[PDB]
This record gives sequence, C-alpha cells and structure tokens, in this order.
Amino acid sequence: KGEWLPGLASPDYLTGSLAGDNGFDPLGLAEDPENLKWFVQAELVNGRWAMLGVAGMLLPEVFTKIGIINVPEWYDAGKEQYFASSSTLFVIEFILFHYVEIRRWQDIKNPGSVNQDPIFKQYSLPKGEVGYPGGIFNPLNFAPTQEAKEKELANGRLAMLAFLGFVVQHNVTGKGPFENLLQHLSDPWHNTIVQT
Amino acid sequence: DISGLTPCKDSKQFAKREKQQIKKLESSLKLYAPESAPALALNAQIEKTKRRFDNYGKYGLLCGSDGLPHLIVNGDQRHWGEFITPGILFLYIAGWIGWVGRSYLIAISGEKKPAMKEIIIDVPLASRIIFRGFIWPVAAYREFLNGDLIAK
Amino acid sequence: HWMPGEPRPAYLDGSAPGDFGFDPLGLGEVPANLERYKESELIHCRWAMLAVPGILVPEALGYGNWVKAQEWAALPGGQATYLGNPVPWGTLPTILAIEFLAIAFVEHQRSMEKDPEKKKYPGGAFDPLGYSKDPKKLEELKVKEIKNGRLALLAFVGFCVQQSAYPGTGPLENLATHLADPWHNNIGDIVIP
Amino acid sequence: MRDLKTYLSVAPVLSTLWFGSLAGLLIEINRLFPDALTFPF
Ligand SMILES: CC(/C=C/C=C(C)/C=C/[C@@]12O[C@]1(C)C[C@@H](O)CC2(C)C)=C\C=C\C=C(C)\C=C\C=C(C)\C=C\[C@@]12O[C@]1(C)C[C@@H](O)CC2(C)C
Repeated sequence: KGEWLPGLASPDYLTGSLAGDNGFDPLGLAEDPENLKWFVQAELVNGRWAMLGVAGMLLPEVFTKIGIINVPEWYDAGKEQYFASSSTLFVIEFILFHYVEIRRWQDIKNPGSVNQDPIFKQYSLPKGEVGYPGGIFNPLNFAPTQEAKEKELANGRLAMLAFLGFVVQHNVTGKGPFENLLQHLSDPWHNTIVQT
Repeated sequence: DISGLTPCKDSKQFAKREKQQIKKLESSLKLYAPESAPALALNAQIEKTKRRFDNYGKYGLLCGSDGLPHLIVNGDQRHWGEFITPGILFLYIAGWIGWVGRSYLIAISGEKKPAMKEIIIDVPLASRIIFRGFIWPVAAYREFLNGDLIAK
Repeated sequence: HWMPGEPRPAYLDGSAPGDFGFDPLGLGEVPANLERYKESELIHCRWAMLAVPGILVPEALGYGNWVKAQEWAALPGGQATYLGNPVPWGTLPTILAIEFLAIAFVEHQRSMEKDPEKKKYPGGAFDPLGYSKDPKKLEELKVKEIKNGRLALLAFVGFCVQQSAYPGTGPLENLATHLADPWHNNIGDIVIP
Repeated sequence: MRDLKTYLSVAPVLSTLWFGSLAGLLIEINRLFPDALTFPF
C-alpha cells in the first residue's frame, strides 16, 4: 500500500497482500516466508498484549483529575498485599497460561487441528485464519474486514511505542506517566527531555 | 567473604597502598614552583589517584591479604559486573562483527571474479550490510532453525 | 493422541494396549529395543502399583511414615517390628539372606522364558480366577492396567519428591497440611524462596 | 574521480582508516571513563 519513505522501492517479498503492509523492512528480516509467517503472529500477539498493558497502566492513574478511586501507581502495585501470596498466584498463572499458549501454538504449525473442543466434542470453532480465531472469541459477530485489521495493527504499533515510552520515562524521571504530561503542559518550552 | 576475602573499604593494606602512592607522587612536587605546569599535572595525577581509590572502594570489590582487588567469576549475583555483563557485551559485539563478515562474503560469492571484490571493497554494499548486524542474534537463530546456516 | 495436532511416529500405530504415540526422543525406533521396553514398563507399573497400598495404609493407621521404618537397621542391633510386635528374625544379616535368595530364584526363572508374549502376560497358573477367557474383555482390561500403572508411577514420583522438600513428613501429613490452609501451603513457596 | 575513489577502497587504506577511527574512539572513551575494572550499572 503506502510507502513508509517516498523515493525508496518496496521489497519484493512484501507484496501488499497482508494487512497493514507499508513496505517497511530495511534490515530484511522477512526474506524467508517462514520468518514472515512467524513474525506476523508474533507482532499480532505482542500488540494485543501491549494495548491492554497500556490501558491498565494509564487509565487507573487518570483518577487524580477526577478523584474517584485510590490505587497506587503501576510500578508500586506489585508490593501491595493480596489475599494470596505471590507464589500461589504465579503458579496458577503459569498453569493456566501453559495450556492456553500450547493450545494456541498448535494452530500455527498445523492450522485447523485444534478447532474442536477436547471435552464436549460437539463444540467447534468455525474455520478461519491462523491469527484470527473467531467463533466464541467474536461474540458480537463484527465482520473482520481488512480495514478493521489495519486499524487493529496500527493501534497495536502505537501501543507498543506508548509502552516503551512509559517504561523509559519512569526510569529517568522517577514518576508516573500522567504527571510527566502535566509537567510538560505546565511550561512546554522548559520541560522536555532537555531539562535545561 | 568468599574464599576468605575482605571488602576493599575495610582493608588497611588498601589504604596503605593509597598513602604510599600519594606520598611518592607528592615528593616530586616539591621540586617545582606551585604555578608551574608540572605542578598542575602532578596535582591532577594525585586527584585522579584519590578518585580511583574512592571509586574502587565504592564498588564493593574484595581485597586479599596483599591489599589488591580480586575478581569472582563463579556466577554470584553480587559480582555479576566483573565478568558476566562485559562478557555478554563482548559476545554481542563479536557476533555482530562475524555476522557482518559472513554476510559480505556470501553476498559477493555469485560474482564473476569474487576474489577481486575482496581486495577492493565494494563500499556501498558493505555500508548497506553493516547496519544489518544490529539484529544478528535473531537472524542467526532463524537461519539455524530453517537449516540454512550449515552448508550442505 | 497424547497431543492433538502432532504427527505420530511410524512405529506407533495405536494398536498396542495403552499406545498414545508418545515418543519425543525416539527411544523406540529399533524393533528389538521397543519389545523389551514394554516388558520393563509393565514390570515397573506392577511393582509401583503394590507400593502405593503399602505406603499409605501403615501411615494412615499411625505406625509411622515410609522412611521411619528403615532407620532401625542403621542402629547396631536394631530389631524389626510388625503391627507393633517385634519379630524374632528381624536381625539385619538374616533379613538380607532371605531377601536375596528368595528373589534371585524368581527373577532368574522369569529371565529364562523366551516367548515374548509370556514375558508380559504369561497366563496359566498366575490367573486362577479365569479372567482371560474373553478376548474382548481382555483388551479393555489391558488398557485399564496400563492406564493405572503410569498413574501409580507418577504417584510414587510425587511421594519421593515431597520427602526431599519436607524431611521427616509423610504423604498423608502433606495432604493434611495442604488441606488446612490451601492458599499458603502449596508448591509455590518451595519453587521460589 | 572514479580512479581516485577506487584507490581509497583498497584493503590497506581502508584498514588504516578504520583502525585509526577505532583507536581514536577507544582513546576518547578511556579518557572520559578512566580506570574501569567492573561494570557498575
Ligand atoms: C507487550 C508489551 C507490554 C505489555 C504489558 C503488560 C501485558 C502488562 C503491564 C503491567 O502494567 C500492568 C498492566 C499492570 C502492572 O501492575 C504490571 C505490569 C506488568 C507493568 C509491550 C511491547 C512492545 C513492543 C515494541 C516496543 C516493539 C518494537 C519494535 C520495533 C520498533 C521494531 C522495528 C523494526 O522491526 C521493524 C518493524 C522492521 C525491521 O526491519 C527494522 C526494525 C527497526 C528492527
């Protein structure tokens, strides 16, 4: 589709048949079709996790402007006490995610081989793409046209960049992400990465 | 106290070594006027020696019976900066260099006279290849998985 | 299948009892090695399926766990006990002599058989109640036997591993400890300190 | 000149330039951060 840099010719292996294809591959990671097949799924999963992470880091902090709830900032939520110890929660999360990710992994190797429920054999997911399961995972039956996939990928890339910014800003500033925006909005021409 | 060693900041021999070096440096200073340039150089050397000893004291090194720092390379988390991290950095840099060299060698293998491109470097091709080595681990791992790394 | 979406090895057709195509390392490619491995697996399953009843019943009756019963032999002159009653022949040199002689005869007798089918299911005098009359029931019986043996092997592995983490404690003591406060007495506090 | 650019791509000249830049960078790095024995970060 569009060009990430006008005046430069798109690589041949990027034929534009994929959603969100702008011909951006200066270092040639996706020359091998198997590598491209793996990296598409990797990007999809990374973005889908990153958007949720950013939503969970930003929104539970914007409460200060509204004063509705009281929750510690994203880097202090770990130290708080909970009804169960860290070890038990970590073990349960490991046990569940092992099964979930092993089930997801098998579809990349042999598509259409994990479409049937293992206990109740009369329940199955309708056939679809590798990274787009559908069925019960799409309860509202929104049509997955190419435009929506491009929107999803753009939002995922933006959220990856946002999470990287969130991580980097806290390391050097020592505060959360929302107050950094307010500090910049206070005096824009003096509060930047150049402190002076 | 691994293997009977002691911290640098608690070692008396370390302070004795620092005092001896400072005293040796200060002896030559008395031969020159305070405003003379050699006096400034000697003052800078003394300040650098003091700063080096203070920095060695701050980093939590271990001293032996002779007042000299010793390096632990067994993998203890308290001493991961002596061997582990610089080793990983060196491995990354060496892999970058090797991958760049291998890619350049492979690229020119199909030319009519490949031996001519080895003594007279094709600068644009090398420059286009140089930046590619920044992600060498991923490329190497995927090449190994696809069976391309080893010649048949 | 042991894992849906994974191809089966060519030598595991799924016709043998308790066959689910599990061989990631390919240890059974050789036809001669595979035949021996079935006998070894059956022997291990049969041996482990007798230890489990003998590892919980003595503990559940208050006679001590399974590792306390071996401590007396280290002491000099220790005498064995059974049901709280010492046995006259409980001396250490007498115990080993009967144990070695008794099992050195049965195992050597088992080794001498040459028909592969009898090395796993000999039949004959070891089946007095006649459960082998129906070939149709025999296959489901073999599947039941194979399925239970691996479970007992896993149970014995758990028994052995739990002892290392909690010395001097019995498996029933482990169950009682976990039952009281499930959300803090579990595997988690051991894996991470 | 094409022939002048060709002579700059010969192995000894390129090696000399690369190693000179490398040595300058290393000398400056050691000047900024002297007496380094452990990685503190
Ligand atoms: C998944 C992710 C973040 C996930 C976060 C999650 C789930 C949760 C976070 C939490 O906050 C919560 C919710 C609650 C808190 O209490 C705890 C934590 C745990 C803190 C980020 C991904 C982030 C992913 C990023 C940033 C990826 C960047 C990739 C780039 C830039 C690649 C560039 C190129 O590869 C191209 C495209 C083409 C090549 O040819 C050239 C180059 C240039 C190499």
